Amino acid sequence: PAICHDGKAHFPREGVFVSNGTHWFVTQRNFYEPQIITTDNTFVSGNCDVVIGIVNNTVYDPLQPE
Amino acid sequence: SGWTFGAGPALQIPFPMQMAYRFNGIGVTQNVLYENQKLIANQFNSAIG
Ligand SMILES: *[C@@H]1O[C@H](CO)[C@@H](O)[C@H](O)[C@H]1NC(C)=O
Repeated sequence: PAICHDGKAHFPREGVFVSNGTHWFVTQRNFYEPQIITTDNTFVSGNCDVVIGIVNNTVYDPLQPE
Repeated sequence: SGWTFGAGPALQIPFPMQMAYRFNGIGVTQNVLYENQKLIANQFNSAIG
């Protein structure tokens, strides 16, 4: 149900977090179309521990590389 | 399977995530459910009880 990157939870804006066993992806409700989990399609809320089902991953933003 | 089985092939989906879909349909973001899942389960159980 979520992604924790820097001690903060991350929820999908419009989609769900889907993994094919090795890499995680966010995709639409009714059509498999994976995309890299950036900061624009995920909104942060929580403390990474209140949520059940947390999985660690990276949600790296485009503002850091440039 | 949520509501998917009413539209075609039944698609399995965990129940804790299904309620996040349904909160998302009444203007309440997903963050309310997951960070309050334990409380909501007790309220629903008592209501059914
Ligand atoms: C995520 O990383 C933190 C820090 O290393 C660790 O304490 C936590 O157990 C990790 N999450 C999982 C699900 O293992």
